[PDB]
Amino acid sequence: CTLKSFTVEKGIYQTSNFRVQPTESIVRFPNITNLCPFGEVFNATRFASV
Amino acid sequence: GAENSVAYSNNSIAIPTNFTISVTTEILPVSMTKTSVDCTMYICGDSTEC
Ligand SMILES: *[C@@H]1O[C@H](CO)[C@@H](O[C@@H]2O[C@H](CO)[C@@H](O)[C@H](O)[C@H]2NC(C)=O)[C@H](O)[C@H]1NC(C)=O
Ligand SMILES: *[C@@H]1O[C@H](CO)[C@@H](O)[C@H](O)[C@H]1NC(C)=O
Repeated sequence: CTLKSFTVEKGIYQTSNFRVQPTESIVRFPNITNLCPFGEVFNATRFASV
Repeated sequence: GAENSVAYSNNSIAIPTNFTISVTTEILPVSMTKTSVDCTMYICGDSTEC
């Protein structure tokens, strides 16, 4: 397929790279659980001027 | 270099009377390191999209 022919003659060819597939993907984060100051920013009316 | 003139004449010959057998090294490269790089992993890196 890579040599692009149906008859390969004698010799050592190179096909591709190989690698070990990823197994058991892991995700990590900090432990704190405190919703950030969302309401203090939007649910207010006295927004300053530009 | 050490500037000097030869005692040339039309009836004079200078003949050696001794010899020194010397040994001289000489160094030549013959080969480079057989390197090889891979398209699909260098350019992209374990990524189907790229
Ligand atoms: C030609 O040159 C050689 C160079 O070695 C001379 O040999 C030396 O001779 C002296 C005295 O004759 C010795 O003390 C050295 O030990 C010799 N060298 C070696 C390496 O053995 C030789 O004598 C010269 N030719 C003539 C006719 O004098
Ligand atoms: C802001 O107030 C509205 C009132 O309807 C509420 O629906 C919304 O969840 C509030 N959001 C925040 C971040 O306080």
